[PDB]
Amino acid sequence: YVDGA
Amino acid sequence: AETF
Amino acid sequence: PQVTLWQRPLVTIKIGGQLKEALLDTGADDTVLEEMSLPGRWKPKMIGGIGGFIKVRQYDQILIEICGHKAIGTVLVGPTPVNIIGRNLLTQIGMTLNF
Amino acid sequence: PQVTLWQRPLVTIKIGGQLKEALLDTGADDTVLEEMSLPGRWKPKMIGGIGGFIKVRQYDQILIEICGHKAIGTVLVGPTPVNIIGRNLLTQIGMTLNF
Repeated sequence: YVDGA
Repeated sequence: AETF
Repeated sequence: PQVTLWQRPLVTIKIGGQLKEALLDTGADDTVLEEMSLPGRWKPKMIGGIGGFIKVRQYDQILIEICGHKAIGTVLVGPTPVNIIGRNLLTQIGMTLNF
Repeated sequence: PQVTLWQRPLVTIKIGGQLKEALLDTGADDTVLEEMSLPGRWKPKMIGGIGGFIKVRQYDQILIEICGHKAIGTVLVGPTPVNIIGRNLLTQIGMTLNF
């Protein structure tokens, strides 16, 4: 899980 | 384990 | 059946009698859900990722339906930003990654 | 080629003239690599994960070969525990999930 935020 |  | 990755691979899951949305995550060894009510006993555990680590509750033999397919497995519950379905359950619904 | 998930979906990548192994991660919006030498300029950024946030360098128009399939896109470089290939690149090589 990688969240571009 | 690992949640990458 | 099949899903492309132009958008986040979100699916609907039913677990502990509740409906939730979760991300299919081939990069996750394990399944981890945001805080929720899940019957039964559990055992402490810690998992890692980008940013650090979080403490979670480990529930075994938990029934979950993923986009219609049933699976029984371990489910972690704790302070994750989003519900993640990991490989431990992905293999049960015959989720394959093809390219 | 089809790929099951009974094991971590690791693939070989070539980037910046170097060979590395990376995890195909459908739960990742973005591609993030461990510290490495890459040409060109970059711009600071912070990405989130299950354990919190990490600071990273953002590079655009970076060429990468994933299992023989070429792709160009943004690549982040920073303190990630492992090299992750995210959807921004997964769509370029036609990856899909099947269940």
